Amino acid sequence: KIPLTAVPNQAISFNAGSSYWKIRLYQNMDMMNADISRDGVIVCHGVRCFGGIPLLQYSHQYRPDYGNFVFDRDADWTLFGDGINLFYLDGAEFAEYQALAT
Amino acid sequence: KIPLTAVPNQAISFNAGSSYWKIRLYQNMDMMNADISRDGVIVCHGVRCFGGIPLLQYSHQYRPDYGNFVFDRDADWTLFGDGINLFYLDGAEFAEYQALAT
Amino acid sequence: KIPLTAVPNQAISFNAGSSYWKIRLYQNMDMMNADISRDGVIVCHGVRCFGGIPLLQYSHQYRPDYGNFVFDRDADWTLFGDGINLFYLDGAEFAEYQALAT
Amino acid sequence: RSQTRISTGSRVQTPAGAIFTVMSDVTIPAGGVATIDIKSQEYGNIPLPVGN
Amino acid sequence: KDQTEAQVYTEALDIDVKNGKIIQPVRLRINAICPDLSTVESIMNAFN
Amino acid sequence: NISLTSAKAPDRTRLIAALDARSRRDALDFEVMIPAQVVQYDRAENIATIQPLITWVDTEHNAVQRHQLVDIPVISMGAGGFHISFPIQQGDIGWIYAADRDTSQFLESLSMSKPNTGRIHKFEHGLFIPDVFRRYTINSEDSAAM
Amino acid sequence: NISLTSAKAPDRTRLIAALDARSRRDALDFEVMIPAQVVQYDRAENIATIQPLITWVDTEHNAVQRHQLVDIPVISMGAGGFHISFPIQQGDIGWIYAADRDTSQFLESLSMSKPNTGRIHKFEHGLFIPDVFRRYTINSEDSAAM
Amino acid sequence: MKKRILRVTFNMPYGPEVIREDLDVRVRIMKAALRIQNRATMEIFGLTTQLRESLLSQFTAWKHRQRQVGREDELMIKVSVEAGYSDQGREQVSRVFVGEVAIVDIISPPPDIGIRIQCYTRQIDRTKTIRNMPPANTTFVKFVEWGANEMGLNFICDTSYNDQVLKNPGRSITVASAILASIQDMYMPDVAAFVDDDILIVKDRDKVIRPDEVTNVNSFVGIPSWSEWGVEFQCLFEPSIRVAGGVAVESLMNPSVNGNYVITALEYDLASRDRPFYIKVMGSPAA
Amino acid sequence: MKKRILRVTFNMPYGPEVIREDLDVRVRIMKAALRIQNRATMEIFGLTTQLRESLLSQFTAWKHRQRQVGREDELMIKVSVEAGYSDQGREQVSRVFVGEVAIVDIISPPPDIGIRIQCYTRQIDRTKTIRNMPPANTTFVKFVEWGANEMGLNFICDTSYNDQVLKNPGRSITVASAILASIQDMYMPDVAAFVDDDILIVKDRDKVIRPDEVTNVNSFVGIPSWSEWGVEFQCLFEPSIRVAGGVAVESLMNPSVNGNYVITALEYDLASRDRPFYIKVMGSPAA
Amino acid sequence: MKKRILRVTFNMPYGPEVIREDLDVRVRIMKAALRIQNRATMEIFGLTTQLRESLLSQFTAWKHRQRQVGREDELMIKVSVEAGYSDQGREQVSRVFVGEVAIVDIISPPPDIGIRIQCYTRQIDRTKTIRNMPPANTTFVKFVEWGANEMGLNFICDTSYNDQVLKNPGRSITVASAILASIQDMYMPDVAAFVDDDILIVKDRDKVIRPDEVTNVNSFVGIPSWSEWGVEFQCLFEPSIRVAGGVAVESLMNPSVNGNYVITALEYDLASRDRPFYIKVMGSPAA
Repeated sequence: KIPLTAVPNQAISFNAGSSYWKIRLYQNMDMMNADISRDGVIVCHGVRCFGGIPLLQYSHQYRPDYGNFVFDRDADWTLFGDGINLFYLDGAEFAEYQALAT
Repeated sequence: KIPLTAVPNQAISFNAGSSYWKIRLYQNMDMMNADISRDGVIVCHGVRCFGGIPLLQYSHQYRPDYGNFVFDRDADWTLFGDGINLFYLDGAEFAEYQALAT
Repeated sequence: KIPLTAVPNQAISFNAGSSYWKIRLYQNMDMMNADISRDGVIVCHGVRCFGGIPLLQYSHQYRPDYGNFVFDRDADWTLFGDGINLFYLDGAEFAEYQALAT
Repeated sequence: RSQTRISTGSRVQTPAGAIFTVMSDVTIPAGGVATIDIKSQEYGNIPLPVGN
Repeated sequence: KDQTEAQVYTEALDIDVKNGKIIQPVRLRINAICPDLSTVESIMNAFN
Repeated sequence: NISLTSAKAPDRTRLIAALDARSRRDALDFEVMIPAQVVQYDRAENIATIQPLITWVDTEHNAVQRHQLVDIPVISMGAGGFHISFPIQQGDIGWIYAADRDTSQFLESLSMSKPNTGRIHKFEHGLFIPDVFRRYTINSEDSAAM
Repeated sequence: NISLTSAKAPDRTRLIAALDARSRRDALDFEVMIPAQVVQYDRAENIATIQPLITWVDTEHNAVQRHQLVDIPVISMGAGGFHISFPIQQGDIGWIYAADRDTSQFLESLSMSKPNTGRIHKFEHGLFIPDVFRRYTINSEDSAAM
Repeated sequence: MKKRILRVTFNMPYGPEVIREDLDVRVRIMKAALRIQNRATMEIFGLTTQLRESLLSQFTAWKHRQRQVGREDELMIKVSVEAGYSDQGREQVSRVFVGEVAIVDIISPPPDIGIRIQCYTRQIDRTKTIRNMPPANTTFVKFVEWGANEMGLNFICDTSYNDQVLKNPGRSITVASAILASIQDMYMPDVAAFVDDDILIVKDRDKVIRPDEVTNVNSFVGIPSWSEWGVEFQCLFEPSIRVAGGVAVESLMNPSVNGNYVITALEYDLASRDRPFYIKVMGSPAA
Repeated sequence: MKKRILRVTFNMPYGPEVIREDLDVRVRIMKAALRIQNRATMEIFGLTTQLRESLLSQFTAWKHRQRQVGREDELMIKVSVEAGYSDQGREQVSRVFVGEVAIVDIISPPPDIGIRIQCYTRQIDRTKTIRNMPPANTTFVKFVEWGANEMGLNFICDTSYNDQVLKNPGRSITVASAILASIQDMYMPDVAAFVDDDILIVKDRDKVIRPDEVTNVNSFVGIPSWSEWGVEFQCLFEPSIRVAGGVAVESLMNPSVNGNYVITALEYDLASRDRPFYIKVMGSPAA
Repeated sequence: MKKRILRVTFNMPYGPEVIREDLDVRVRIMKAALRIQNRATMEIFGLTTQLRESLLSQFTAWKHRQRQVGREDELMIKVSVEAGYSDQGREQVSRVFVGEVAIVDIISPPPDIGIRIQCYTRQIDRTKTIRNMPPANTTFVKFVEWGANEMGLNFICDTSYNDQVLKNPGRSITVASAILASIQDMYMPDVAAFVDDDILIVKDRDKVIRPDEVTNVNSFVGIPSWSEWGVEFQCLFEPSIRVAGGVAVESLMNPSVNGNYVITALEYDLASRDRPFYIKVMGSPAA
């Protein structure tokens, strides 16, 4: 899991899955939103926040062999660290997750 | 133009015209006197100081290509820095001045 | 001679005659006793001390070419530094010593 | 001639030998010397009749 | 930072102030008159 | 008075004395060129066991022998498919040089390769040059001819 | 974990560790002798372009190729007007040494000359020695003769 | 009553993070005309938890994202230092140092947590390699030009050795940092090559780079004295003083040392809440 | 109120001589993962005439009895240091250093005469030579084993480079001390070889030697902080901390630096009558 | 009540200029039996404008008079130091150092302007070259004699190695200063070669140069103690102490260290208005 905190706007970076990621979370009107960066190159802008729906949608992004991210429940920054988490699954785990999802 | 000061007996050293000079000025009875030395070897002792005539008199002294010194007016150690100066002329302009002398 | 002091039980080390010695002197009932070492390897234990007779008795001990030790008079730890001494003789001196002994 | 055999000189038999030498040796003028062997594993294995 | 939401900044300036206030020990002084002896040697023995 | 080490009493007084001591120590371990001798050699691969012929001095002025180096290549001058060789045997003398880096991976394939290890400027991986020095007879007729 | 440089965490703690680091760096830039190869050569002036055959290893253990050296002289043994030459061509291998100082002005006239620049102990101005190593066939009849 | 101004900037991935003069910041800068790169040590006090997290975690000195899309900033961050005065709201700030963070520490314990940082100029080159083959047979100035292009710096060269032919000048340079050592090695000690801020400067020892920008100096905090190489003195923060520039000196205590000098080495001791705010200068006679 | 224990043991020819904590003894120890041997500087006060004569005369540094029957103790004496705590008469002492005396001095004049001593670990090898020929072609692990047998130390080796053949590894080693430099040279910097106490340890940089003896640390005198290599902190005397061992770190002011680290370097500052009784730790991320 | 005497002389072109003891002068001198030349750091306070102008301008370190008539004094000036006591007008002055100025500085600002100066012995040789061909095949003593003549120093040589043939001893010496390094290099460490004042001394380690001038010492400010090579102590200014001379030691606090010692290194700490006026001595056992 990824270390989070209860602030309406933050951007933590980490080195996980043999790659260097930078993620950003900020409240936008009703729901949350996210910005994901890899290797210093932007990937996506303003992908929403849903429980069980993986953050990365498209094959040119999530992997030839990389991982992906998913929220257990629809996240709000008030509950961060208490019942709301962000998890990272490497390539094999994410592939089997997608296989089992449908 | 050589820096001087108002002291009845002094000695100034300097490196001008690609040669190393040491000059001495001291009051003797009525007029001034000077001691000139080059490269650590004494040149002449007690040349009387006069206005307009060069200090080094003799050809084996002043130059194959060196310079020479002239006092604009008669020396007076109470006047140095105010109206009385000592100037240095390198070989070309000094020979030009000897040409102008006659 | 050898530096000593007035203590009932002591040990002094020194480098004499191209050899390393460690000697121990201690009072045992009535007379003194001595322990002699070399190379760090023990030589003799409990050599009784008498005045005029050498400390090393056996041929393989005192010299192929080494020296020997003699007390001028019977030892008494109260008198060390005053009237009673311990001397060291190198090989030639000890040889002529034994020649003179008989 | 006059070779300095060293320890851990590994000799491998065709059926997975992987055998060290146990103690050092130096070659003699004859050209033949005796050396000892210990197996790199802890199971039961057999050496072939010929050198491999 | 000084441009965030009010309660977020109120969460800050705490915790940080905790880093900057650390309590040092307590010093106690008394003055007394000792009438007997055994108390004096008991105190000195406790001192050594 | 053997002192257990090549240390000097005035050292540790200043920084420059220590600096000179460390400089000397670093220079001594740097190895370039000394004479040596052949112990074993096979004509078919140009590799010879080599035993250097200059010892090590000690604080008691004794002599400590160096170590034999194995599989040291021998130089055989030649290029464009035309070389020269001498039938070396046991007991021949010459000179040995020290390579900058490790050359074993190069000696396996004789092509571009990495250094095997970080060892530098040592006699472990060198190069041997045969020589005879002054041991020969020169006839009177060819005193001026090759 | 590539560390961006050949540095150690235990370093920076004492003076001696730093001194050892600087000593290693100073030694590593001292160039003496490594194998090399011939790229171009003209038989008429004994100068050959040379490409060293040992690379550089980086913090990721990658191989960085060295730089080609131009106009390096080739050694042709001989004295008293009697020399030996081998017809070197492209792709021949050998060894290269490094001169102490700059020898361009010396190679320009082959007489006593001042050094050109302050560069020292670098392969830029060196000396090439041909070799064949183990690439030859030796007939069984002359196994004991030149 | 003019106030002092001192800002320190960090080019973090999200943007710049500027530490103003309001906190406790102490900085020492050393500059010289040599191949050894300039150094700056910073003392910073009072950083809070958020800013400690933001800054102290980015001086990792390990390597990550190995695919290495680009270079420069994707290894280590850059720091820029500018200092000056401010009077009546009117500013006179100037830049004095550019570099990258190399070494991190912690100096003072609670209740006041302070850190120390070491920065060096052009330290990005110690990792970057050479990918353009150096010229084989050329003159000095073309070697300097190739080096300037390879490092990526605007350069100026003015030497009496501009028409001297070199053979195999740089065929043994591993990384981009030994180019400067190459340039300095050939013609020591008369030719001085150094990198200042973002400019490579190669020149003769006793030549002023800008003859028309001589700074007349007449107010001294440190009494001028003969320095066995020239002159050496000290003053308050003067933005005009640079390296290789000229100075015209007039003294009151020591009128015998008046003249023109060319600046060789510099010092900076700038603090926002302490006494030192100084510049130390050593000079050589101007030829 | 627990009391501190600091014992320094000396091995005279006749037997051991122990300086207890009752006197004035100060000791600084520095340990790291390097080939350079560990060091310890000792301050001892109040030594009387008898003890001064007994001890200071055996630090000769010349050679006696050149015949040299045996070795080791017939050249230099050995000193062992153990420090700990005592509570209610219950002890927790632990040894921290073993070495031999190298350098002698005198620090303070009368009335109180104090001396300073320098000790180094495994300094006996700088005199002893090599009499067992190293293997010619062999793997790394067998070279390490030969070195361990030659020096006379129990060894542990755990590297990814255990199956690599080396040619002529140690054919140019004069005395027994350069064995460690040889071992460290080949696969620097990933492979770190050091001698701790009396054990030779060769390992990869980021591997914990004992995976099941991780010490959880949650009380720091020195606030933890990032140090551009890992983490660095300070604590009271904890006997569990060793070199190459692991630590689990839980902080309060700085909770962003929690994690598992491998210990790289240590420092000890132990005094019997002064404030310093500390341990300083530098760490690297665990792999 | 005896008063202390401290004079510093400068051989300026016009003549000597002696700084008497009446001013504030501090001097530290270090001498040893090595090839590295002696050093002296001098503090001088209260110099007026006249004397500052006269003296500080002559430590130029550049070169004038490129024709260079003669050598020695036409490069750098010479300084000589003599110290001692004075009782009832009866003097006991003695010389302790001869050298030439190398580095200048300014230490203290107004109102009291003070300067610091570095002097080295026989620094004139670092410029003078060699014009006499060294002997080709010869013994040690003739090499020493040639070196002494070339430098221009009276020499004394007394070694057991006086009848040993050397081949090409000095064929790679560029200036006059590497002669001493050559002489010391051959037979380290038993043979010690050093230059003291104006005498070149080559000798065995443990031989007293003057056997009949043994100075008996029985009054020590610094308590004698064993120091790993012999003895080391401290005293007031004793003019009799020299380098390579012998001393006979009788102590009271440490009577076990009595004996004859040969002097290895010295240090002088002489001040005219401060507490230190001392000499520190280290010795080795006499052979």
